[PDB]
Amino acid sequence: DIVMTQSPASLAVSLGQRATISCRASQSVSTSSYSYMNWYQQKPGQPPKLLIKYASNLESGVPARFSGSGSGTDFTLNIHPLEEEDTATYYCQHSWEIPWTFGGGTKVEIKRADAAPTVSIFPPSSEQLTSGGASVVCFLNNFYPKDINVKWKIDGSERQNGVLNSWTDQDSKDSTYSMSSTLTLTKDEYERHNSYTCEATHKTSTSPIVKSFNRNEC
Amino acid sequence: EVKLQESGPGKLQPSQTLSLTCSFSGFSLTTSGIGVGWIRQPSGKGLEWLAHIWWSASKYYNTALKSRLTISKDTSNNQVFLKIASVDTADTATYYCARAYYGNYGGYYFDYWGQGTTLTVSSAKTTAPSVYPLAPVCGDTTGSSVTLGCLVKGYFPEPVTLTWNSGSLSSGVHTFPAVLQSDLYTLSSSVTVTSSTWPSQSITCNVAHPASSTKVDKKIEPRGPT
Repeated sequence: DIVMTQSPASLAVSLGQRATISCRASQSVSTSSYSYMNWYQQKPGQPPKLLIKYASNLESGVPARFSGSGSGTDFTLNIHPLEEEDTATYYCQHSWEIPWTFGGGTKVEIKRADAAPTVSIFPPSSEQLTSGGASVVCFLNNFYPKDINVKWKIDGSERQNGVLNSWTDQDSKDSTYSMSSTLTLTKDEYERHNSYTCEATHKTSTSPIVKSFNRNEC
Repeated sequence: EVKLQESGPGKLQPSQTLSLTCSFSGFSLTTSGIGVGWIRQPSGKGLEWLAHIWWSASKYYNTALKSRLTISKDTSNNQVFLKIASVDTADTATYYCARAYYGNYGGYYFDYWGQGTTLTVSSAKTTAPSVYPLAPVCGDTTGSSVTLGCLVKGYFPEPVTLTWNSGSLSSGVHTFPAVLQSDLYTLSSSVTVTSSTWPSQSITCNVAHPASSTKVDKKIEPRGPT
């Protein structure tokens, strides 16, 4: 059965520029008159959406900045001019035979001006403390590029365990990324210490952005 | 208004039989050229076609899964159903219902998709989330804007839905993908407004967890000395 290889796996392209995706089929997928290749757009947290059918036929309502071409074993999706909302994963699939299969997908991301994260720290809610837990949360929002390091410091000394992080997918409006660090301790340990710090290291500055609070102090 | 709506058991013990249902509207499954079927996406992965059933009562199966698949339809009640036997953790995925069109040129494409239903194959136990309001640090020298937060811990399985002021507060929101840690999920969401907006105006985290059937609101209020 037919295998499809998309490339690149990941693509970063400046606004208004041209994004180009390719899709190789393990065997030919077209007759003398039609090619049986489809293209889909999947934005994060959404189902796939049909853009192109039969290699080049734009589905009703889809913007003309999307275009498809190719034939035989090689097919291409083009996005020009690339716009902010176009950040998504793009899939090809054939309808040449059963089983229908999909390519592995290509993630298209917008390349933009570097930006520093807006950093916010949050002590455990009193409601959580009541139940015996203590979570210190730190939001690092609207930065670029997506690579960023977070360090937790308790009374000066760095902590690594009990942390878990999560990244936002590229924002469809401003093309930034965000992420969320959560340091989880027991109420018992939390109360034994005073100063809590999350430090954000990012290309944007040599100096980490740091936020702090002292427990039970204001 | 073409709609596809998946429903499933949410979670399922290994070795059991998964039964998926898709209800649709805006078209008839008697119409020539129309089919309804299933595509699944494992978390953070690509797409796998499963099966389709046509107005013909003809049914297409993925060859590899063929043995494990049974697809059927109730045309008069606008539903198609999929059964997957002896489910395993490799069947953990979001299952999409999609309409298939049999082309004028031959060939096929999926022109309408449901929003999907998440399925987890797990022995683990269902657990409702604890929802925690996150107001800024006390005495923080407040700037031109303030960021509020909402922490959702200790729940299982995926999914959880989170909104601010019941959707009406949509801008400046960052809801972060859940993370599994010891058979429990943790999710959080950030929202940023202008200092003139909060605490002046009421902001509320809305969290819902189907598997435990819980709707919880947490208003974000400034921290007291408690």
